[PDB]
Amino acid sequence: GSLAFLPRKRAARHRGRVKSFPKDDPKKPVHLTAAMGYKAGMTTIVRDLDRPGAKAHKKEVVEAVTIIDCPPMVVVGLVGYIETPRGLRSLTTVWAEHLSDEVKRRFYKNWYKSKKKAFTKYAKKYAENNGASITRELERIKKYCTVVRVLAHTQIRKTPLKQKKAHLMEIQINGGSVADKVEFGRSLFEKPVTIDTIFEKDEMIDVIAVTKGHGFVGVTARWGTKQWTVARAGQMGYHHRTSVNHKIYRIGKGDDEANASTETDLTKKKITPMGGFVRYGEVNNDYVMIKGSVPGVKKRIMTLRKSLFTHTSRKALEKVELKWIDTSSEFGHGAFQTAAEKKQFMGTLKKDLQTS
Amino acid sequence: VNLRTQKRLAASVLGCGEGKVWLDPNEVSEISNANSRQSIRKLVADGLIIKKPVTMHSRS
Amino acid sequence: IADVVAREYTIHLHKRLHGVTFKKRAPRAIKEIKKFAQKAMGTSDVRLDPQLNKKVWEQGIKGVPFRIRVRISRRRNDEEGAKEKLYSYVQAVNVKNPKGLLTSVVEEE
RNA sequence: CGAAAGGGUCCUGUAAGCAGUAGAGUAGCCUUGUUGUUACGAUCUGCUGAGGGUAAGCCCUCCUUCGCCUAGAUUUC
RNA sequence: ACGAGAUUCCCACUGUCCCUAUCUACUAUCUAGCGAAACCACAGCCAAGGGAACGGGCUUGGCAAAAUCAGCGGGGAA
RNA sequence: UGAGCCCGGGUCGAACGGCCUCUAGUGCAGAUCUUGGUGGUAGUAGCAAAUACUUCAAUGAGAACUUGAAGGACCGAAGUG
RNA sequence: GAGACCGAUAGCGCACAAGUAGAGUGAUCGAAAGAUGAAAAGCACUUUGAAAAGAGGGUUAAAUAGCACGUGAAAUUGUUGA
Repeated sequence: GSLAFLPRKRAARHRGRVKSFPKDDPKKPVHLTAAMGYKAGMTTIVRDLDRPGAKAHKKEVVEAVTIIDCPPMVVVGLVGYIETPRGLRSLTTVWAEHLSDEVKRRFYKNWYKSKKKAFTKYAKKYAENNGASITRELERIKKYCTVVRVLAHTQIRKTPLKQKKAHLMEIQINGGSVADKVEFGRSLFEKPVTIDTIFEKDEMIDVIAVTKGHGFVGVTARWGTKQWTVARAGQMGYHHRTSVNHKIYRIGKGDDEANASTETDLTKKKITPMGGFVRYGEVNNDYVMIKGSVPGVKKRIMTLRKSLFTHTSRKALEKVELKWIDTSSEFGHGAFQTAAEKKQFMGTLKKDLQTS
Repeated sequence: VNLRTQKRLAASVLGCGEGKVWLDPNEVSEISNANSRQSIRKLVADGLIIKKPVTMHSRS
Repeated sequence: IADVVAREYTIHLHKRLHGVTFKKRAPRAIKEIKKFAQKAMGTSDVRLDPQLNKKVWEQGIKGVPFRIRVRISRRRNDEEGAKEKLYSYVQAVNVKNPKGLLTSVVEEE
């Protein structure tokens, strides 16, 4: 096996941390870096390839893509860091007024029995002429910090998940003066940020998630067998992984009602498979169609971040043209893309006449 | 209550095995008092103890 | 609302017996029925009719039916210094098919 | 939130029963039958892509029905 | 010609293998009750040095944080 | 100096000591010592096969392995008679 | 009748229902095991417990002597204190 992933222990957290944001210079415009989504499943697409020099040039190729449900994130805070001889240090963070119930659920282990008063005194700071305190923290970030990050949380009431406790993370603000990005973060308070604004089509991203667990496994399946360097039994899976160079093929809007339609096939259909995504449900929000496979089980929190370096391949900066998107059922050997297509093929049934 | 000895004496009185005699579940207290073969014969007449017939078996 | 109430439910034992070893399906079905009444009626004291044991064991140790239609009746346990004031008694009902039936309340009148 | 139910999606492959002289074949009635009749009759066909199963680690629920709820115990600057 | 005799060759088959994957039952696991034995100077981290190719206690370095659960077989003359 | 000697406090209930001679079955860490008792290991290893058990009631302080009834299995006259 | 003997792992194997219990086909082999209190005065009665027992109350000079009974060391163990 590989000694670069040697401490094969369970991840300390279920969310997964970025661990590196792309290097910042003030010349680029102000932008965000990362976002969160929920893994929905996989589907098959047909792509009109435009790869000069390849055997499949000017031909149709069938590829596997993964769907990540991406409801808009709400910006509810701002954090500032300073450079020290001991690394980066958090100087102060400025929260927004009027936090939602979901983001407060993250702060509690027993939300149902609690007297929900998180940030109750902090809200009075805004509205009781202690706005000097809020501005003093904002000015402190401007004149002392070198990196400013945004606290954004998901909206899982839109996600078909039984979990009600949202997910917080810090997203770095890159490309600008420290003063410019602080005004950027304050203006984003209490506001939803959509995925098509953070990323876009035919760009290559990195995804961070915790892998599927397998429990106690022996040497045959853990280390791949035909001291610290000797294969042993232990935990396999549930490991933090950072996969890079995954191309976004499509960003769906959710309100389009024709998300899975292309310029080639004129079928008004959404991305959700016939009968729903197996073990997940229906994607009713913005979604990111990522090529290939991505670490994590279905309905697992998914961390999307930008590439740390400018790309060196023609796989990037190449246009992606879609011909057809599969929507047939994943619960079996499906053969119908729409409910209408099934009824047209089989005619009318005994129950159809009895009801009518 | 324990009715093991009533089961044995009923088998001898009725002339069959232990598995073919039936003691009334609703009259366990009366049967428990019955500890003599004369008394069990009274319970047999009263219907509280019954000999079950042979098991049916279709030859055809 | 009342402490004494009788209702009829359908129990999907196929859901609760999936994957179980064959030589344990009938005993497991009896335990699942008790758990069903212990949670539907909130009583730890659940008594099953002997003919309910008949219906579960109709088809051998591994032939428990997929759907069983029972009646659970919460009664009062008077006794003398009983640990639980209420008890639930479960019976099998006679229906043409144990499918398509909703939860219903029976009336003593 | 839970249990049912309805719908969808999948799996199998056309349920029990009834009916059609379609039906090979097995037998009675009277007298010859050139088209005589009466019964049984494996099988075939129709009702019937029906019937059965469907989350247990599939999906949805507009009042689809029924029920549960602000606990009780310990510890903590 | 004969032989549960041996060998070679030919046809056929095979998870033997390329290269593994899946499934079932009893264990392994946790609980209630019951409940031993082997063995035991005292202990138990590593490296270099400790003339008698001998170290476990010395030297002088690396170090070094309570209490635990599961896996293993590395160490304990002619 | 030491082997040891003396006193105080607690427990206990019936005999004992100092001096000087006599006498010996007279002084223990070892003997894979003898007898007796007690530890760590340890609430650990482990508590096997004979397909298979389930429901209500009774007894009883206490019921998986005690009884009655009912169900599901078995020996199958070379038997689990 | 005595002893510069032994004093319950000693003295005979046996201070006791000891050549007994027990082992072996048999010839034979062969143990362990003494002590309440001067006197049973061996705890009436009440209460909790299914019971075994516990707690009050009592006998006694003493229960720090309750028949697992004179005195009651160490190994080993519990609680409390540091």
